[PDB]
Amino acid sequence: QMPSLAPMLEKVMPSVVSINVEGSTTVNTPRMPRNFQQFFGGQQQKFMALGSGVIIDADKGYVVTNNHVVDNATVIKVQLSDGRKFDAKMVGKDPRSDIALIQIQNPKNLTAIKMADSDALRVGDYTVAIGNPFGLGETVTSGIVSALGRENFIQTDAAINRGNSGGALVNLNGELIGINTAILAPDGGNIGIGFAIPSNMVKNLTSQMVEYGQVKRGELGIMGTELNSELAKAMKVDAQRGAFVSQVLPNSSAAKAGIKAGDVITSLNGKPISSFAALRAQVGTMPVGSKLTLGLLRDGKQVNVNLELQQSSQNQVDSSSIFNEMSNKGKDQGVVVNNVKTGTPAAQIGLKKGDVIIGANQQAVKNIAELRKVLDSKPSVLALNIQRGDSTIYLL
Amino acid sequence: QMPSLAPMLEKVMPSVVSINVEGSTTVNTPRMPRNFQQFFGGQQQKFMALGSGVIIDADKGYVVTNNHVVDNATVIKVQLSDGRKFDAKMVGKDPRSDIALIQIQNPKNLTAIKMADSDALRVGDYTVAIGNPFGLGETVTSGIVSALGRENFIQTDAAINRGNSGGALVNLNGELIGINTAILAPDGGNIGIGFAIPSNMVKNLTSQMVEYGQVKRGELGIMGTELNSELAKAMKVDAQRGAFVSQVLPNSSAAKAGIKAGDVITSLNGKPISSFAALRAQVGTMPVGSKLTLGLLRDGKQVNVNLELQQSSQNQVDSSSIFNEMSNKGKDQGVVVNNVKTGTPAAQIGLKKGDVIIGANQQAVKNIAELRKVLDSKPSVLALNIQRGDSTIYLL
Amino acid sequence: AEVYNKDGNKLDLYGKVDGLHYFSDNKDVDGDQTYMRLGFKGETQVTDQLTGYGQWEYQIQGNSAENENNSWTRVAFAGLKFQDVGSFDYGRNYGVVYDVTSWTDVLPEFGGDTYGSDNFMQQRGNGFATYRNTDFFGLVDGLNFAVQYQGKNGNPSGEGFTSGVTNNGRDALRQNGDGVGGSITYDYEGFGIGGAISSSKRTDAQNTAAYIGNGDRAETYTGGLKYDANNIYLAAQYTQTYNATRVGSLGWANKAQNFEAVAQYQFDFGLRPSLAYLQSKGKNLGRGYDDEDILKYVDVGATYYFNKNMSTYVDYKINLLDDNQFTRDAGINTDNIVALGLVYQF
Repeated sequence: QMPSLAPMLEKVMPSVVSINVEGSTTVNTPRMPRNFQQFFGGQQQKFMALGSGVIIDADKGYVVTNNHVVDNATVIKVQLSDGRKFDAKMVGKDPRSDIALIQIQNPKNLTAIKMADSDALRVGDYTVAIGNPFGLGETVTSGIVSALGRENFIQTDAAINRGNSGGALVNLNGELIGINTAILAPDGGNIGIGFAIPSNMVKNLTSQMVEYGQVKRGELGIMGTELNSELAKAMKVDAQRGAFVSQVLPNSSAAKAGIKAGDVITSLNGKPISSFAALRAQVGTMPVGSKLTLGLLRDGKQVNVNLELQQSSQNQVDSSSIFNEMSNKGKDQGVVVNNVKTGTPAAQIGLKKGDVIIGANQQAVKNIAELRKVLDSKPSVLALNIQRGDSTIYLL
Repeated sequence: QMPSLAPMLEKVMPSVVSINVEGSTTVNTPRMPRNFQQFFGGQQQKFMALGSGVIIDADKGYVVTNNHVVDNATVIKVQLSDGRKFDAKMVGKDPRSDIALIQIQNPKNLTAIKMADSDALRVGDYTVAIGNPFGLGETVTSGIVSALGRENFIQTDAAINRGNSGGALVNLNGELIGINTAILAPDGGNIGIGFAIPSNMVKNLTSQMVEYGQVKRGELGIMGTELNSELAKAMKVDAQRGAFVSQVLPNSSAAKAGIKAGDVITSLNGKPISSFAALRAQVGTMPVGSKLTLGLLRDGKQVNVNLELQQSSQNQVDSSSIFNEMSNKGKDQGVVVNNVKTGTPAAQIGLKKGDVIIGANQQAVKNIAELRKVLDSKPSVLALNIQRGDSTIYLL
Repeated sequence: AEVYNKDGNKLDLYGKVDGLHYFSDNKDVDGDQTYMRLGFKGETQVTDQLTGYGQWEYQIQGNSAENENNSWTRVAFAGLKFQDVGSFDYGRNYGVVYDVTSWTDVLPEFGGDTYGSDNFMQQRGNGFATYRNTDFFGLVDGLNFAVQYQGKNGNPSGEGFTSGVTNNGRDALRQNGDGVGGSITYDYEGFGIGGAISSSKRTDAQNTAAYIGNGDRAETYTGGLKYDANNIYLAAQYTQTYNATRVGSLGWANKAQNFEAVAQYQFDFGLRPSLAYLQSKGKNLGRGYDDEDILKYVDVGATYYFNKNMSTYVDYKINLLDDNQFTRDAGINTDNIVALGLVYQF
């Protein structure tokens, strides 16, 4: 009869799930009355998000999805394409790539998609996207590979006018080639065409979340922008062709090793750095503990140093199956906890600002994958062998 | 050589027509001067509309189209794809589905599309839309079946960025699978993807207009909305999870049988009613004279009753081939006329607010299809055997 | 219409032409009343917090022959606004009492005439220095207050006056000594509540035997209420005045009690009918006048909006004042008036 994508879609759909997130966040307190002819310029607020995800491990119930959907989640629900409902928990997330991993709680008879090799993609190749555009459900749209970046973001015309960046990008064989994302951050929604992380990168970032707790991406800990910013002018910067250092992050390697706002990096390991962009991307091709010597500019300053795990990708209330923001520290040198909060449920448990945890409630916790591997097997007695540098206490 | 949709499009185009509507409406009288820095807050006004339609009966010259195009028409013109021009008259319309039927006056050598079976549609299936996007003519665009609702609105990516909801949705065999619509009422234009009524529903709604004068859809005659509305708050509604009754329609079954604004329906024939939506859709799966008992909420009130034909789908100046708003009454119990107007051309003929017409100017008029079947055969002498309940007069 | 918006400066050029006709037994108001208004509002961004502005509005009568020109400046002021602190402006502007009384000045043609222009701090006038605080440093949404000073506007110069002169002097019915006033309004959702007070020194030219209502100072006290939601507009204001309300050409009222109320509805199809009642009751007037109605009428009208730039209206002033000695002496209109207007605006 007539050609159709329905035959492979039937072998694919069981792997695509819907995701309903419920969570809260801090919003500013509304000042009243409200005057709409007056252009001006803390409380938790619940919000609801919804997106798609792809079953990537049928046994473990591992579902890949966008970080812009599950971010700040308190409750994450998943509904299979056959209608069965499950609960899910955060296992990992990485805001850079806008990719996150979750785990269906109590999976039973699941189907996982097969991942194809991103590296074999070519522009005229056919593409099919599957997502939940406006909430009304699971929509599939078709097209082709528009641009192969060459980070290799995949570009495709199988998008959706005014809709939210769905999820799965699949080839004509039903294999996963990329997860569609949203490059319009803290928004969701597209620029006109579609951007996907390639399947090979998805596989890679995803395994890290599993086997470590987070992705090994080191940060230079500087924060800044281009040489056009109001501050590059309001501070008049000499020789403009590089990355403007607006501030050096606290307790960072840039901070520790030496550097101060103003200097404009001009190179990284000999190579020219013409824009924060160039730099932000280059430092992203280097895993923790790496050493990268870069040239700065004040009069003619330059240094060499080693970076540590970034702070963007971190964990929260999913390490201890219970409930309560740690992350990994250097190589397999335990799990270092970061900025504690105000509610202080975890600080209340004797955990400060820089407390490592090499003791797996008794054993070795070189990382959050392991640590969490124990706070899931023996939920009975828990004594966190934490040692924030000196103090080696054992709280419950 | 190379594949192409041109070969089937050539067998399809003769069935697609263009439609030019001319008509008027009531607009408010402009207050002058005009101050664009002052956000404020009867006369007929001519307007022009244009859309596409599909020839569905070559002999009778029956063309299906959107109700948002022909609504309020005074003059409706049709131009075939070969360029022949004709006049058309309203035969039916149904605002819910946004579907309307018209008849080419004096057809000669027409081609009708074959309708395929909507029920056999599947998501990866290929789709082709044909319409008049910006007026500039007849545009065809292609794609696939995105979502099969499952009312079964069909969702497809063969739409158009910023254009008006065209008309025909056809499969790769040139058969009609759906008529594209506009879910952005009293606007036309899409949300980002395309919504079509399925061909099987089109066939069904369309035959009703032919063989009855209108579609048999009973209304519960309540009007209201959700439990979020300003009135659900400004009136503080207890137990919020249902349909808010803002008002009970006059001379209605809800009115007649018993009900008053405020009560929030909680169920319909035992089943839960969590939103006006749910309810508006459920009452739409029930033809006139049906009986549906529903539970209300005031303190704990509930009733049972039978509904009558809705008022949205009605007729006007097309029943009497002449010129001048009736509709059907219950089963084949004549044709009941509704709200007369101000110009009073038909009221001037001895027709009040509730005047039935069982007399076909001599015969049986159980319905508008029949009635109109007579005011078209014998346009000589006309005596309307109308009886508005008691008075059984015979006007000309 | 915004005709300029570039590099942080905006200019809005606006106006209207009101083709207008009065029908009345009173031939002094009867006939062609056509007029136009023109204006500009400009704003310039100084910093992210500080904005400068200016506004000017002018009325030119369109009902005279070409050998004369009847035109005037309604407002003309410059100001500064600071985000979440307040604004200040100086020039010809509205008195702060109008912050409250403006709420009932919404009728198609008539209304807003328990007071007038150049009438102490009650409506438009010269030399207003006005300070305003919106939303209380942005910490109480909807709460606004204002404090205002008016400098003396005295006798004309170059006319042989030996006291009380100012450069921009005028007739005594339009003079004022130094004045101070204040207003507070609060608007929550659709509702509004407000109050205002003004106190102006009266000049020697005003306190002569040629005028009734002699007094050291002119004072006004105003309360107002408003509802504006769901296509319904309701408002009322009550004002008590002392040596402040004009009694036609006679001078001023020793005490007056003014009341205005309006009800309006906006239909979806563009029609906006309006019903209003206004009265001004004067007391202890002098010269044997004793207690008299200065103003009393019911106003019924409607506006039809074709869009935001074109409208037409009819307003019917049913005048409840009776023709008596007092109204004759003061020159107060006691006849009904029907107005018909057609308005283009930009």
